[PDB]
Amino acid sequence: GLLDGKRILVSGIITDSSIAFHIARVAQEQGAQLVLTGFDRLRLIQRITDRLPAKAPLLELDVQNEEHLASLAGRVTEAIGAGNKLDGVVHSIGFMPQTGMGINPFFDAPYADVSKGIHISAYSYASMAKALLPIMNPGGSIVGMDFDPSRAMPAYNWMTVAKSALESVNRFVAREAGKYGVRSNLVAAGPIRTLAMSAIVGGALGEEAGAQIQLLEEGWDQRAPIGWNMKDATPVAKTVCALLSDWLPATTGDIIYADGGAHTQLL
Amino acid sequence: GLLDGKRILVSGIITDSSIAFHIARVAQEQGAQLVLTGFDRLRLIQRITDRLPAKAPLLELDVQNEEHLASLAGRVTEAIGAGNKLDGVVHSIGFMPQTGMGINPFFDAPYADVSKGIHISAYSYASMAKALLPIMNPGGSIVGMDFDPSRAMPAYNWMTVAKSALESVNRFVAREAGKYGVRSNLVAAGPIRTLAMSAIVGGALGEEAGAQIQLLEEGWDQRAPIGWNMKDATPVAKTVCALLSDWLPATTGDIIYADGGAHTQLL
Amino acid sequence: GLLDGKRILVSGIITDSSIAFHIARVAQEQGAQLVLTGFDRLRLIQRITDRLPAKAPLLELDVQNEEHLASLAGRVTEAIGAGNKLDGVVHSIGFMPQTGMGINPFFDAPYADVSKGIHISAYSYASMAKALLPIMNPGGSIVGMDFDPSRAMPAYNWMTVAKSALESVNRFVAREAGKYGVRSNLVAAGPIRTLAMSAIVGGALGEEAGAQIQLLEEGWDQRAPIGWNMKDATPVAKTVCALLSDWLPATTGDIIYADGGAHTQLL
Amino acid sequence: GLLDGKRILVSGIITDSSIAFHIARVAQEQGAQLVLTGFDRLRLIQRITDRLPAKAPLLELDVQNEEHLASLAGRVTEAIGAGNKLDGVVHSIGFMPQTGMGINPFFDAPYADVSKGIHISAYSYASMAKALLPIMNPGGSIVGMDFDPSRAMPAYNWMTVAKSALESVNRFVAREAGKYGVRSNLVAAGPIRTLAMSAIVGGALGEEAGAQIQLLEEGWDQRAPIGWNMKDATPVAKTVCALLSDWLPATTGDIIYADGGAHTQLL
Ligand SMILES: NC(=O)c1ccc[n+]([C@@H]2O[C@H](COP(=O)([O-])OP(=O)(O)OC[C@H]3O[C@@H](n4cnc5c(N)ncnc54)[C@H](O)[C@@H]3O)[C@@H](O)[C@H]2O)c1
Ligand SMILES: NC(=O)c1ccc[n+]([C@@H]2O[C@H](COP(=O)([O-])OP(=O)(O)OC[C@H]3O[C@@H](n4cnc5c(N)ncnc54)[C@H](O)[C@@H]3O)[C@@H](O)[C@H]2O)c1
Ligand SMILES: NC(=O)c1ccc[n+]([C@@H]2O[C@H](COP(=O)([O-])OP(=O)(O)OC[C@H]3O[C@@H](n4cnc5c(N)ncnc54)[C@H](O)[C@@H]3O)[C@@H](O)[C@H]2O)c1
Ligand SMILES: NC(=O)c1ccc[n+]([C@@H]2O[C@H](COP(=O)([O-])OP(=O)(O)OC[C@H]3O[C@@H](n4cnc5c(N)ncnc54)[C@H](O)[C@@H]3O)[C@@H](O)[C@H]2O)c1
Ligand SMILES: CCCCCCc1ccc(Oc2ccccc2C#N)c(O)c1
Ligand SMILES: CCCCCCc1ccc(Oc2ccccc2C#N)c(O)c1
Ligand SMILES: CCCCCCc1ccc(Oc2ccccc2C#N)c(O)c1
Ligand SMILES: CCCCCCc1ccc(Oc2ccccc2C#N)c(O)c1
Repeated sequence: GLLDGKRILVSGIITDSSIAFHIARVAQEQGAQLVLTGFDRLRLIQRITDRLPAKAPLLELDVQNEEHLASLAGRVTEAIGAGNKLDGVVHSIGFMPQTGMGINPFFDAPYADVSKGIHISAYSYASMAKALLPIMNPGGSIVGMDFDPSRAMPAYNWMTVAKSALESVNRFVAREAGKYGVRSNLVAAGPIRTLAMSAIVGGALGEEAGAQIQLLEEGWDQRAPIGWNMKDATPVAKTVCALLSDWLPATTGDIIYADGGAHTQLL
Repeated sequence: GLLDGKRILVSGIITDSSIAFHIARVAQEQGAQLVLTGFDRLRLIQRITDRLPAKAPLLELDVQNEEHLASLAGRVTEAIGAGNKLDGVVHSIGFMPQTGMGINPFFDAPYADVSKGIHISAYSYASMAKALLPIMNPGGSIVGMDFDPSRAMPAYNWMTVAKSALESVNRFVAREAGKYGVRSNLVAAGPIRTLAMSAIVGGALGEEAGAQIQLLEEGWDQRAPIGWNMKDATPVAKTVCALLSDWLPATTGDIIYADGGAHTQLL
Repeated sequence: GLLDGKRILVSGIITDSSIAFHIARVAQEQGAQLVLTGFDRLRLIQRITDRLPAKAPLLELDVQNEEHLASLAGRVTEAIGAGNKLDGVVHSIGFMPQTGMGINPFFDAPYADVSKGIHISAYSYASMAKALLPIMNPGGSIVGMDFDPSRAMPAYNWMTVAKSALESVNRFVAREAGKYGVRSNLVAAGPIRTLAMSAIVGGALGEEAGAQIQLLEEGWDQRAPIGWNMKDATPVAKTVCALLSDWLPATTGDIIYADGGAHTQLL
Repeated sequence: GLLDGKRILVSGIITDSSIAFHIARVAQEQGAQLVLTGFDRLRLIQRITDRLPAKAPLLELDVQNEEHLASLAGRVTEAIGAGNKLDGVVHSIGFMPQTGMGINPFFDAPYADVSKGIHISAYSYASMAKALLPIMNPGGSIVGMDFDPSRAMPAYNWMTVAKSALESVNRFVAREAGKYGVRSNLVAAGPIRTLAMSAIVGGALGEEAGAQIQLLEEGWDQRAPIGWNMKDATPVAKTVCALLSDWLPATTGDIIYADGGAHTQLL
């Protein structure tokens, strides 16, 4: 097993399409012992997490909630047992109010909405690192999920800004994590048919932004030298497990692109 | 005159060291007619703006204030006269609470503070574009001030994240501005001895972060193939005027580095 | 005049569509005194250079030719007069054998051909800097022409590799040039209908690479927030003159994108 | 074993410090069956390759030699047996004449020398891909070794240009490789004490370039959030094996930084 003997916390499962679900599945297949965290609808998440290869504790974590964050290391320790620490942490979380995305004009998003999006999508990467680094082993790994925001694009709007902020946060988390002998990296994935995406795609069913999204998806597979299948989160899940393993031990503050190589090609 | 006949709004003057003061000075020398905006201490700003080569209207603008933003185009029109529009807009504004910078630990900044910093330093670039694009001429230019956040560094901390967000915002502002035939770009300047910097440098007088800042300054001039003088904002002011002119007409969504070429050299 | 009183050498004129022709035209309109250099068909070039706003000396320069390079500073000095030096130098030169481009398979280009292309397109930027820096004034400017090679693309093939090398050469030329108080930068232009392009486009009239090139052109104007007109070299010529002026005095080793902002947008 | 059952060709072994030696060692520990290639001093290389965990065929390959390249797939097939194909290929090869590096002035390198360096260090990545892709399995992986050339630096000089070219070549190799279901990536390593480096460091023992190299090494470990040990090629070897494995299946045309995260930090 790639992750045999490792204890890994995975946030972000909401459906069986969640990138986090597939990260969790592949990690368990590779021998990892998981602790899962979920937001809002815990009973629902439990039903999904029951479909994984193996049992795992499920803890509540709303990254907006300072009490949840303050108690997290303690609750995790209770789950994995005193004297044990985490080897990995996966941040697979994001949010942006509907005003900040889709067909909504970029200029019409109130800062209150943008700020909430940045809180959950970017700042919380630092929040989770702050909470969990004190219970991580040397050689450990923190991984977050990114969508390449180096260029602007239709529809993604303020989430692009939140991802740009996340990339910057990741470089600073790496400075802190290094003191614990821990790496911090992001995986920039290509588009995957998840609940999050269905909210975006669904919000523009018939408008120009919806058409633009479909064009972006077609262009992605065309540009990717090895192609890109939006229906398959496995290549992304494997990439996250690679960073969680001991096989990328000199990479930190960085971004690994699991996108079919699309970002390396203009056309 | 490089900017002969152009009407240009300049935000961000607070002292005679302000990058905005030097942008304003050089622009007037090149024939521009200015409208200035100021925050908080208007009487003080007036005293400084009296030391410019020419007279210019001074309007109050707190970019946190939705009423100030909603009335800005109207107030500007009153200043420059009905039937007239702006050819340029300079955003030279930034803020980050003390908890988000200096020697303060990266993990100890409350999101309330980070959010305020991002509001003023990044979101407000979009706010100003939204307010002013309806009164800009085709061929016009919006310019904001940046500090290269591509890599993490000591002390700059959450302001780095705010600049990463600003770069992303600028790429989206360019999409909107293009509909008006208007360009949007940032100037990434090297370090300049201003009031803002004095707040940072001063906040660490004797701590490791203070030493790190001095090291960064020495490294900057060393790396710059043409050198770098932190005591001189003129090269930066000229670069902004270049983007405000008609001489970079095919550049938008972009970043021009006025940093002595330091970002192009490793050592 | 933007370049009033400046003495500027411009290489690369071959037809009235040459980017160099338009750089030369705009520079003269802005008061520059030019020295032109030409390759191979000097009588032909003379006929074109006669259509510029003002007269200018024309010197032969084959950048492959070590004797031409060794005598260049001397020949230029003879042209502009003893005691006078250059304020600017424009490298607007490129070449790649047909085996290295178009529909030709990437793997089928012999190194002898690739090497010749890199010699003329990249190494010669250093050659010209070496020859001319000893006769340049402090505050001077060297500018070369680039086509963004950060990502691979159809048809451009080995020329992309040559441009990647040129970008690297430019960063090293900046180190040397800085000793003379001289800047070195590239302008990355979007596609322009020139003789060079006609050789590429023409070499694939009816093949997949030809179709791919047309798609790239359509995508360019779509992505550019201010649009892109391939029939108009003026915005590019103005950008080069901006770098030749005193208005970008803190930029060196760098690349300015005159591409309608296309490189800042994914779609 | 990470690479259990995979057949992998590894070029570039010359001493027990060679990055390729450590790639080969770690790959064998992970169950790979290797084919090694060597240049010039085959008896010497044999003596070193005898110190690996397991036996492996050693074939002669001078990447300058068109006959060696034309016969390589045939010779490899003879080594691994008819009906068998390669799963991996490692390019760990570089060369630059002494005129192109060290204390030698950048402008004094003859193109004949630069061209030879680019041939071996960059073009040959395409040469090896061309020769070996016809005998690679789908899901296969080609990996080359890089040193981040995004910025100029002392001493590395024309090798920096060769690496910039290599990065561009890699993006085009990925386009070709994708047709075979094969990935192509580079690993950008931090500095490692090898024979190659000893040639550079040794060539400046007492000159400014030698001092600059020592400063670069100290700065590297300082900037790396997890530190950097130039005496240890293992983290780099593991990173290459990660790309050779099935665990980064959606990454191609790309660069993975095994540098302690140094390239993500300014200071
Ligand atoms: N689906 C894609 O195409 C794609 C591509 C690149 C990157 N990503 C990123 O991958 C990650 C997961 O996205 P996904 O596509 O699997 O979507 P998803 O809908 O399956 O999962 C997103 C998760 O965010 C969690 N979340 C939202 N608010 C939270 C809060 N206040 N506290 C704690 N958790 C909260 C949700 O509960 C949910 O489980 C995100 O960072 C996303 O931006 C997705
Ligand atoms: N000084 C440097 O080294 C340096 C380097 C690169 C970029 N910058 C950027 O240049 C710009 C100007 O900085 P400066 O160095 O001239 O500092 P400065 O102190 O001289 O000016 C900063 C301005 O921000 C304005 N501001 C703060 N909050 C505001 C609000 N709520 N509404 C409207 N205005 C507000 C201030 O009133 C002030 O005039 C900033 O974006 C800064 O980050 C500075
Ligand atoms: N046309 C575009 O779309 C475009 C876009 C971006 C960058 N560029 C670059 O702009 C520059 C000029 O290209 P252009 O489009 O105006 O093409 P052009 O055909 O009008 O000019 C190219 C020049 O290269 C010169 N040249 C070729 N070999 C030479 C040698 N051995 N010695 C001296 N000069 C030599 C030619 O004589 C010619 O004048 C090149 O570097 C090119 O790659 C062109
Ligand atoms: N050592 C470092 O610090 C470092 C850092 C980043 C990247 N790299 C890269 O790693 C790779 C290997 O370098 P290394 O440090 O292990 O040095 P090395 O001296 O141990 O190996 C370099 C190899 O190049 C081979 N080579 C040279 N000319 C050849 C030719 N004509 N045909 C076939 N092979 C030839 C040599 O025989 C040798 O085995 C290179 O691409 C190098 O640039 C090294
Ligand atoms: C123009 C867009 C086309 C391709 C989109 C790929 C993509 C899909 C879903 C993503 O997830 C979120 C998106 C927005 C808000 C919250 C989340 C979360 N969690 C993501 O980040 C990127
Ligand atoms: C590690 C740092 C060393 C060099 C710093 C250069 C620099 C100085 C001042 C700057 O201005 C601000 C900084 C923080 C918060 C608000 C503003 C404002 N306005 C800036 O953005 C960058
Ligand atoms: C896929 C391509 C589509 C757009 C191309 C834009 C473009 C056109 C012409 C160019 O000039 C050359 C090209 C090749 C060889 C020599 C020269 C020269 N001189 C260039 O560099 C870039
Ligand atoms: C300023 C430099 C300090 C750090 C250097 C790291 C480094 C060391 C050795 C390298 O290998 C070569 C270098 C030159 C020519 C051939 C090869 C080969 N093979 C390399 O690419 C990079």
